[PDB]
Amino acid sequence: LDENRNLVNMQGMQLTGYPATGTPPTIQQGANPAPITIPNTLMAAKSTTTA
Amino acid sequence: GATAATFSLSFLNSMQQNTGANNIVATNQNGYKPGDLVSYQINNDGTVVGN
Amino acid sequence: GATAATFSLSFLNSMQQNTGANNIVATNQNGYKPGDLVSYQINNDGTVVGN
Repeated sequence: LDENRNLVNMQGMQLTGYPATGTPPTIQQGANPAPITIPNTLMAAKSTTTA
Repeated sequence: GATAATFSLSFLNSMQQNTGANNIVATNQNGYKPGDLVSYQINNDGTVVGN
Repeated sequence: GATAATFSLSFLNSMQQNTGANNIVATNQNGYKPGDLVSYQINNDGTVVGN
């Protein structure tokens, strides 16, 4: 992980994968591949709907 | 001063067969306070999961 | 007796989701102190940067 916080090998190649979208987050297998990054931001609070 | 939570409570899989004394065995909810980043890992399925 | 210093602070993109305690997650200023030419490097992009 570099200062940009990306999955990078020792040469400078950006690892690609299916982006995780939706609420709650989930991985869709029909989307175009996107670079996989690990943000430092925290997830927003969730309003309870199902118990 | 926050918006009230509009949630639905379902008592799924409830059985009355005189099971010892009154008690609970399961509780499922989708409510959690936000947290800070602790660790990151990748499972054998390739999906990146953070804790 | 130096000249007066003024600066505009931006607090945008700040969330209050009750994530436990209080802690600063980002800090930055553009007012760099004067520096001395340490060295220079050449990166693969073709540019030259003096540090």
